[PDB]
Amino acid sequence: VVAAAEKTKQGVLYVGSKTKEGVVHGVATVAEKTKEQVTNVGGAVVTGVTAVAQKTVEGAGSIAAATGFVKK
Amino acid sequence: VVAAAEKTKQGVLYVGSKTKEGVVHGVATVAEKTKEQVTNVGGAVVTGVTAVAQKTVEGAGSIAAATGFVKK
Amino acid sequence: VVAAAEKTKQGVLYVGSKTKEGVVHGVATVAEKTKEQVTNVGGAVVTGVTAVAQKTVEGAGSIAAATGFVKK
Amino acid sequence: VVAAAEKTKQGVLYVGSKTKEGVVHGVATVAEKTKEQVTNVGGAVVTGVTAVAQKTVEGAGSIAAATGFVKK
Amino acid sequence: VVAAAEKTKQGVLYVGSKTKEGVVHGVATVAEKTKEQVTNVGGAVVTGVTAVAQKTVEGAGSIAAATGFVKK
Amino acid sequence: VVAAAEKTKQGVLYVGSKTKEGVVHGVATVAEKTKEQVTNVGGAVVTGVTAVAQKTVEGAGSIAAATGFVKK
Amino acid sequence: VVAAAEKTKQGVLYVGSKTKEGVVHGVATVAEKTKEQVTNVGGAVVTGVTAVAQKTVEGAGSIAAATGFVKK
Amino acid sequence: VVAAAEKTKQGVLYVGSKTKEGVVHGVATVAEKTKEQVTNVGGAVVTGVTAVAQKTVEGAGSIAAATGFVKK
Amino acid sequence: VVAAAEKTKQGVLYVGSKTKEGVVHGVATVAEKTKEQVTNVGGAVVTGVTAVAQKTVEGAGSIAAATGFVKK
Amino acid sequence: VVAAAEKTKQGVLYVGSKTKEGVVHGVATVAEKTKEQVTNVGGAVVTGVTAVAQKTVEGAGSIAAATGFVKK
Amino acid sequence: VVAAAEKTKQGVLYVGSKTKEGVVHGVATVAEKTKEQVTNVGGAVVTGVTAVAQKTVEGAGSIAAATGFVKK
Amino acid sequence: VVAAAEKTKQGVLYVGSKTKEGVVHGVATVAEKTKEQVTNVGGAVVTGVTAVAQKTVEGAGSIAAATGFVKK
Repeated sequence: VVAAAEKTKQGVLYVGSKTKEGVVHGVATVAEKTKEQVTNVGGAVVTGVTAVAQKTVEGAGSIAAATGFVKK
Repeated sequence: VVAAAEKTKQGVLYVGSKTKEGVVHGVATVAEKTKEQVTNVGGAVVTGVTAVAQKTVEGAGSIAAATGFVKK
Repeated sequence: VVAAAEKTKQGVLYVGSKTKEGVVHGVATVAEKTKEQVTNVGGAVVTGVTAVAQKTVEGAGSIAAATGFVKK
Repeated sequence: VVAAAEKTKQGVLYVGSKTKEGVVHGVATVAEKTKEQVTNVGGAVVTGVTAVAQKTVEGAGSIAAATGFVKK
Repeated sequence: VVAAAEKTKQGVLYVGSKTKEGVVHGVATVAEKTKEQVTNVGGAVVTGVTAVAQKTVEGAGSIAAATGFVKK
Repeated sequence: VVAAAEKTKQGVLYVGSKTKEGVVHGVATVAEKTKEQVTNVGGAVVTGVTAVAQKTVEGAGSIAAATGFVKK
Repeated sequence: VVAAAEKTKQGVLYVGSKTKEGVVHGVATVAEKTKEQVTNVGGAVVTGVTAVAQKTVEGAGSIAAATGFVKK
Repeated sequence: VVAAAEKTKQGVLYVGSKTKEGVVHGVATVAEKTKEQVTNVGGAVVTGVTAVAQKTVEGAGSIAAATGFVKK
Repeated sequence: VVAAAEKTKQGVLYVGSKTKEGVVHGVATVAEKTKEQVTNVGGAVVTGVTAVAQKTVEGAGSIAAATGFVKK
Repeated sequence: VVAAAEKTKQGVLYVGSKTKEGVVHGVATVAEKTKEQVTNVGGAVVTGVTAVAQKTVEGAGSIAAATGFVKK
Repeated sequence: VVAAAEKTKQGVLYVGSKTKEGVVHGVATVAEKTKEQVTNVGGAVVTGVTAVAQKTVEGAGSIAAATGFVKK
Repeated sequence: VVAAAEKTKQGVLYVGSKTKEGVVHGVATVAEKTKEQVTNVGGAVVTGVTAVAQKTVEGAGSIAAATGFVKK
């Protein structure tokens, strides 16, 4: 799990939201009469009513994520 | 799982949303009378009513993600 | 889990949200009559009604995250 | 879990939120008649009604996070 | 868990929030008739009604966090 | 858990919040008829109605945090 | 206009309404660029979303109404 | 306009309304650029979302109403 | 305009209303650029969201109303 | 305008209202750039969100009302 | 305008209101740039959020009202 | 304008109101740039949030009201 990024050197961004009674569920784990529940989050969970990402990377940007699940 | 990115050097973006009673579910795991539940998230879960991504990468951008599930 | 980033050198960003009765749930783990519950968070959970990320990376930016689950 | 970042050298950002009765839940772990509950947080949980991140990284920025769960 | 950052050398940021009856829960662990509850926090929990982070890193900034859970 | 940061050398930031009846809970651990409860905090819990962080790092800034939980 | 009523002496009533977005207009007079408008009401205007009249008359009941319009 | 009523002597009433966003207009007079507007009400205008009249008359009841409009 | 009522002698009433965002207008007179406006009310204007009249008359009851409009 | 009422001698009433954001206008006279406005009220204007009239008349009850409008 | 009432001789009343943000206007006269405004009230204006009238008349009750408007 | 009432001889009343942010206007006269404004009140104006009238008349009760408006 190797990530790399390098940058060498030698307008209008409009979002308009007009909602009414907005119900958002990002990650849900619902049950009844269980014995074991695991919610293993290792990435990126973004939840919103107006979820906006503008100009996220303009240079060197790297993300390295790793998640495991071993029960044996 | 290797990711790499390199950049070497030598307008109007409009989103318009007008909703009413918006119900959003990104990732759901619903059950009843279970014994084991796993919600292994290792990537990228984006949930919204107005989910906008403008000009995400304009330089060097890399994402490396790995997820496993071993039970034996 | 190795992340690296290097940068060497030698407008209007508008978000408009007008909501009413917004209910947001980022990560939920609901059950009834369980024996063991684990909520292992090791990434990045962003929750909002107006979740905005503008110009996040403009230099050298790296994120390295690792999460495990061993039960044996 | 190694993160590195180096930077060597030789506009209007508007967010507008006008909500009414906003209920936000970032991370929830609800149960009934359990025996063991673990809420292991090791990343970054951001919760808000107006969650804004503007110009987060403009220099050298690195984040290294690690979380484990061993039960044997 | 090693993080490093180095920087060598040789506008308007507006957030506007106008809410009414905002209820925010960052991290919650609710149960009934339990035997053991652990809330292990080792990252960064940010909770607010107007949670704003402007110009967080403009120099050398590193964060190294580690959290464990061993029960045997 | 090693963090390092070095920096060598040789606008308007507006946040406006106008809320009414804001209820915020950062970290909560609620139960009933338990035997052992642990709230191990070792990172950074920020809670507010108007939680603002402006120009946090402009020099050399490092944070190293470690938290454990061993029960055997 | 003479009304008379005399009375000499010697169960389940269920109404169930379950609507959604009901718009009712009983009596309307809409115009543009007039010289004279008259709304002479002299009877009985009943307007509702659930307009129910149960067991209105069980004794002596009389209604006498007269309405005129003379312009010459 | 004569009304008379005489009475000489010698169960379950259920109304159930469950609406949502109900807009009611009983009597309206809407115009633009007039010279004279008259709203002569002389009867009975009942306006509601749940307009219920149960067991209105069980004895002697009379109503006499008269309304005129002379302009010459 | 004569009304008379005489009475000589010798259960469950349920109304249930559960609305949401109810807008009621009983009598309205809306205009623009007039010379004379008259709102002559001489009867009975009942306006409500839950307008209920139960067991209004059980004895001797009479109502006499007269309304005029002379302009010449 | 003569009203008379004479009476000679020789249960559960339930109203339940559960609303939210109720806006009521009984009698309105809205205009712009007039020369004369008259609001002659001479009857009975009842305005409410929960307007209930239970057992109004059980004896001798009479109402006599007269309203005029002469302009010449 | 003569009213008379004579009476010669020889249960549970429940109203339940549970509202939220109730705005009530009984009698209104709104204008702009007039020459004369008259609000002649001579009857009975009842305005409320919970306007209840229980057992109003159980004996001899009479109401006589007269209202004039002469301009010549 | 003559009113008379004579009476010759030879339970639970519950009102429950639970509101929040109640705004009530009984009689209003709003304008701008006039020459004469008259608010002639001669009847009965009852304004409240919980306006309750229980057992108003149980004996001899009479009300006589007269209101004039002469301008010539």
